[PDB]
This record gives sequence, C-alpha cells and structure tokens, in this order.
Amino acid sequence: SAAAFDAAEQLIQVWDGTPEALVFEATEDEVAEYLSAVDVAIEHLAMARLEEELRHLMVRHAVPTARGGPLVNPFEDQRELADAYCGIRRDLLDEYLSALGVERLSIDEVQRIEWKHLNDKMKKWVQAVKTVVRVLLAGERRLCDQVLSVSLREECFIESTKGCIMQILSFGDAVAVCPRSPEKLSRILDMYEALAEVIPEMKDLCLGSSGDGVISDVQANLDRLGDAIRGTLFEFGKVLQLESSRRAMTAGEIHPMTRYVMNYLRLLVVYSDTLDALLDMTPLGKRLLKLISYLEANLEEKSKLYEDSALECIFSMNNLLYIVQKVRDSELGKILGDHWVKRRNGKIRQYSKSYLRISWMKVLSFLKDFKNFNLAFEEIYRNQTTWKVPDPQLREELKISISENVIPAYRAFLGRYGIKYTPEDLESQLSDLFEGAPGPAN
Amino acid sequence: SDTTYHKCSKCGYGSDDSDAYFNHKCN
Ligand SMILES: [Zn+2]
Repeated sequence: SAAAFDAAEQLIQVWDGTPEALVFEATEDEVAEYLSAVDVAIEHLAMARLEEELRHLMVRHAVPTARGGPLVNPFEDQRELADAYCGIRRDLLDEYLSALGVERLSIDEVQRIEWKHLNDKMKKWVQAVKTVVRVLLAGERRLCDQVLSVSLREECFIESTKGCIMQILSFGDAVAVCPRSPEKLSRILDMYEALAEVIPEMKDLCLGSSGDGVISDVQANLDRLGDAIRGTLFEFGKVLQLESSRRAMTAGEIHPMTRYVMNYLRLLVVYSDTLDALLDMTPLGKRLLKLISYLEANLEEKSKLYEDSALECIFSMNNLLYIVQKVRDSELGKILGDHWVKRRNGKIRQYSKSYLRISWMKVLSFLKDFKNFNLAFEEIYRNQTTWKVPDPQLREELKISISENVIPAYRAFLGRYGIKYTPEDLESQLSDLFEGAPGPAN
Repeated sequence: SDTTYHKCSKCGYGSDDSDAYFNHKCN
C-alpha cells in the first residue's frame, strides 16, 4: 500500500533527523532500515533516497564483518557507490603505506639526503612493495568480489588500487632520477626485482584491459630503474678505470681497492638473473671479467711503485691470491671458470719464484761455485720482517723455500771455510719474516 | 708520489677509503 511506504518514509526521516548515530550498531534496528530502503526502490518502478545515510555508514563500516557491506550496495544501485567505496579504499590504503614507512620525497629532498638514510628509506620501500603485491592487491580483489554484485567490479578494483600504485611509483621515480652512486646498486636491484612482481600479480587479478594503463606506468618505471642499474654499474667501471694512485702499499699488504672491488663483484652475483636480463659466458660473466681485468691492470702498475723488485712480487702475490680466494670461495669461480682461476695460480706460482730468485741470489753468491754476507742478510731481515704475507699457508711455504736453499748452503760454506751467525741463528731469523713487524734479532 | 691509496685521473679527488673514492663525483 501507500501506507507501507509512509511507515518506510517515516523511520528514514527519523534516522535522517539524527546523523550522529550509525544504523549498524543495533540488531533489530538495522534489520528494519533495509526493508524501508527496499520499498523506495520498489515504489519508483519526496526523493526518499537515504543514500547520504547508506554512503556514510559504508564509510564508517570500512574505516573501523564485511556482511553489512555487501547489503548496503544491492540497495544503493537499484555510481555514487563506486566513487565513495573507491575513495575510502584509496584513503585506508594511503594510511597502511604511511605506517609501512613510504615517504613521498621531492627531487631536491632525494638529492640532499645522506646515503645511510636513503639506504633505509629504499629498504622500507622494497618491504612496502613486497606487502602491496603479496597481501594488499589480492585482499582488495577479495573485497570487491565479495562486496560488489556487478561486472563495475573491474572499475572498483583498479580505482581502489591506482592511488596505492602511484604512491609506490613516486619513490620508484625518486631513485630513478637520483645521481648514479655505486653505493645504491644492490638497493636499486632490490627495488627493480620487487616492482617486477606487480605486473604478474596485476595480470592475475585484472580480468579487463583497463589494468593495461597501470601496467604501462609500472613498465616505464621498471625500465627507468633498468636504466639506473646500467648507469650505476657503468659509473663503478668508470671510477675504477680512472683510479691512478702512485702511493705504494707499505709492507706490500692487500690494497683496500682489491677488498672493495672484489666485495662488490661477489655481491653482484646474487643478482645474476636480473643483471643478465638488463645487460646487453653470461652478459654479467663478460662484465665481471672486464671489471676484474681493470683491477689487475691497476694493481700491476701499483706493484712497480717499489725500488725493491722483491716487494713488487710479495705485493702481486698477496693481492692476486686474495682475488683468486674470493673468486673460488663464491659463485664467481663458477661464472668466469676454472681456466681463469688456474692461470691466476700460475701467475702467483711465478711471482713467488721471482721473489726467491730476486731477493736470495746475491746472498747465495757470497758463497762461491773475508766474504761478509752479514750486511746482505741483516738488510733483508731488517725490513722483510716488517713486510706482510697475510695468508698463513703462502707465508709458511715462502719461509720453508728460503731456508731449504740458504740454510744447507751456509752449513757447507761455514763447516768447510771458517764467524757471526750460526745456521740455527739464520733458521730462527728466517721464521721472523713477513710478520708485519720488525723482528727481535739484531 | 700521491699521499692517498685512491686518486682520480679526471678530477683531483683522493682518499685512503675505497667507499669514499668509488662514490666520489668528478669535480
Ligand atoms: Zn674524479
């Protein structure tokens, strides 16, 4: 009847007259306010729209289970639903990401920030993107499918998502336009690899072809991070090639560059699949090989920064062994191969033989095929004790090689024709060598 | 006869720290 509409119209205006109270905190009440909203829709087929109510209750339902939700909309359509729903979604997702630790940095803010902080902001972002892909985008598809009873649902998922995508793409651009700094390589790759996931996840959750526009942006963003990775790695190779220091490493110790460069290349290999896809043995293989060539070529010229040819060798040994150890003790050895490693061992083998000849030939001349060789020996011991051979095994074998030549040769020379050092004195003084400290004897 | 373990060919920049050298901009 028209009286069944009057009663329906009544309680709506009663509820309209108090927007303070929400309809969805009263058991028998919320049951009644639906039946009224149904008769409005029935009558048309006063405005008595009460949508302003249902639109605000839905807002106050999604913000503080999802059963009141999927009933608010069946009565709402029979547009303003979509625009409202999508809004609150866009808002709540904005807050999730803020909590996660997603800033919207400017270009100036990015360029001025100290690496230690930018590092932690990128770290936060990768975590955020992982969450968005593996949790949120799926959750927002589940909600639209359950809540909305139209397929509109395609529009709602995308409009619920765009804001969330755009906000991560912002910081993607921030790092994309940042000055190229080797520091950042590993992080940019973490970001690239994280962001790559979005497309698969979005392709699985989007039925229609409106998800192509968002996928286009994400691609263009990925491709720029793709550019940022090629440029960063280039800057590393560029700065390595430019390095020309003529300060000799004291005690012939391992050069810090050798430590840094090899640490860097060892870390790249953790990103083989990405780096192989972006660069154009593996493309990374070719690059790793080139970069290590530059390091060797640089270190060879640093070995010529000595008056003593012996220290040139000790330096080349120590640094070339460290390189080979880091290659063999990682997936580097696998990539550039055995033949590469065998050759370096060859070079290290020859460098040691070069030392033993160069340093111990005049000392073995002071005994023939009065003769004071004490100055020769004292001078070697004097400063070769302050030298360093870091590797215990190599240090041991150089000493054993030295002694086995010099000691028996001295037992003969003295034992025949004889007056300062006994052969035991020399054995003990030989054991003090390469300890990076002046030996106790004098 | 440089006084730092790292020295740039292009700009003057030198340092005994590799990280500082490898992330230096050529001035
Ligand atoms: Zn420079």
